[PDB]
Parts: sequence; C-alpha cells; structure tokens
Amino acid sequence: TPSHLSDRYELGEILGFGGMSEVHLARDLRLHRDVAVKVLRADLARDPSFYLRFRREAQNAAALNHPAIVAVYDTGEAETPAGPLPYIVMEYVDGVTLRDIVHTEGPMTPKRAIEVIADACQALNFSHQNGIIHRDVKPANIMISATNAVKVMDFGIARAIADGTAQYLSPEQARGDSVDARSDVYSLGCVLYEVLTGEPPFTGDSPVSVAYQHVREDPIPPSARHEGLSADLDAVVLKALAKNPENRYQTAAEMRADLVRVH
Ligand SMILES: O=C1c2c(O)ccc(O)c2C(=O)c2c(NCCNCCO)ccc(NCCNCCO)c21
Repeated sequence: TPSHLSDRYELGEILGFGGMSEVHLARDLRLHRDVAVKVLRADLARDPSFYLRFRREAQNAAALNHPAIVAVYDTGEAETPAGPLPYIVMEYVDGVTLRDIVHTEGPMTPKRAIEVIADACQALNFSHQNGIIHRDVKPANIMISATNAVKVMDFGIARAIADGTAQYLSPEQARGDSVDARSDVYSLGCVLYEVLTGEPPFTGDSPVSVAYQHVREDPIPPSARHEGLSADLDAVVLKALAKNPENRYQTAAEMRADLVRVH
C-alpha cells in the first residue's frame, strides 16, 4: 500500500487488522496529530459487499461518540496507482489490548478487572442505546490507553437496526440466529472470565468444538479456575454467561450495576 493517502495522511506502521483490512498508525498532516487509519484491502474494495460493509462501518462508528469507544474523525477514498482505496480515520490509542495484557501479566486483580469491564459496559450500553450491536466483543478489541482509559473498538461487524477465532461467541451466534444487546453481554462475560482467571471459559481443537462448548457446557465457576475470586462475583460472571438470553442480563447497564455492587 502507498505511504501517503489523499495528500493528508502519512501512513506508518501497522497497528493491527480489523478483519481483512490493515490498521495503521499515521500522522494527519493538517492537524499535526497521530491518528489510526483503516484501509480496505484493495482487492476487497472492488467487491461491493465489502465497499458497502466498510462505508457502513465508518458511518456506524462515526455515528456514535463516547470516551470509551474509539472515535472516527474521517473517512475517504484515496485514488492510488493500485486503484481506489476507501479508508477510515480514527482516534489513535496509544496502548495495549486486554488480549496482550492478559497474555503478559496473567490475570488481573479482581478490583482492576471489575472497573475495566464496568467501563466496557457503559461503552457497549451507549452503543446499544444508539441502536448499534457490536457483535464482536473480545479481549483483542478492548484497549487500555497509556492514560489508563478503556477504549472499545472494531465496529467491524457491528450492525445497526438499519437491516475466525472460536471462544467469545454467543450461543445464538453459534447456532446462527438473530443477535442482540444480550449477545454482546455474553461476549463481554467471556471477556470478564478471561481476565479474572487468566483463562477463557471454553477451549478446543478448532472453532467448532468451542462453539459446541458454548451451546452445551456449563462454564467452570471462575473460583474453581483461580483462587481469590469472590462467590458473589462468580454468580455475576455466570449470569452474563447464562445459556438463554432470557436468563442473562438484559442490558449492559444491568450487568454493570451488579459489578459495581460487588466492587
Ligand atoms: O492501537 C490499536 C488501534 C488504534 O490505536 C486505533 C484504532 C484501531 O482500530 C486499533 C486497532 O484496531 C488495534 C488493533 N487491532 C485489533 C484487531 N481486532 C482483533 C481481531 O478481531 C490491535 C492493536 C492495537 N494497538 C496495540 C498495539 N500494541 C501491541 C503491540 O504493538 C490497535
């Protein structure tokens, strides 16, 4: 890919990938600031379905603004020698992902863990509040800023009400049905489990055996996986992870409430 988009954004190294598109650290030359930028593969960008999805991503993202959700500052399409390339300019987050943090620290203190998710809930509730389901909650999509903020990201597959991996899927995603706020709650639960125990709820030889685990197995109570985890907190995690949406928290707000009640 080229080094300068539109004359304005000078792409640097690769921060991560949001499904098949590269996310870059770049510098906005008009505003003297570091910003992160997502660039549709290029091949990808000739397919409508993706062009659309991608345009829609930006608009979905941009159309919500909250300090615990990454901001969008801009989208365009650069006309390069390698053709047209739509992109999205987003608030940069100098930090690490929950993934990374769990992988290097091990689990985090319960105290820490509670607030961190607590925050995630507001973010996600705000999104729901605004008619956006994220559909893709997992450690690799939540960040801790250098200033210790929480930033939820990758509205890559988030759906308005306009109308890969294994272990952070909701059962209804698994069976392949309509998903909603609850599905996000569940995904979030998984993430909570992950952070508290150093371990995800379920693991397998491939996506499919984990998918079944989501649908079939009870989760090991966290306390069992790792001492110094409160009985009160156990039942919290496990509610988010209720197999039936009905038995889950009905919104992020409800979940958060309970979390704040145990911290
Ligand atoms: O920093 C971002 C980032 C950003 O600052 C602004 C917008 C973004 O979309 C990202 C970003 O996506 C990102 C990373 N990608 C996560 C890909 N999702 C996991 C697959 O579903 C993965 C990592 C990542 N930054 C942390 C890099 N530190 C770890 C070693 O470099 C970011």
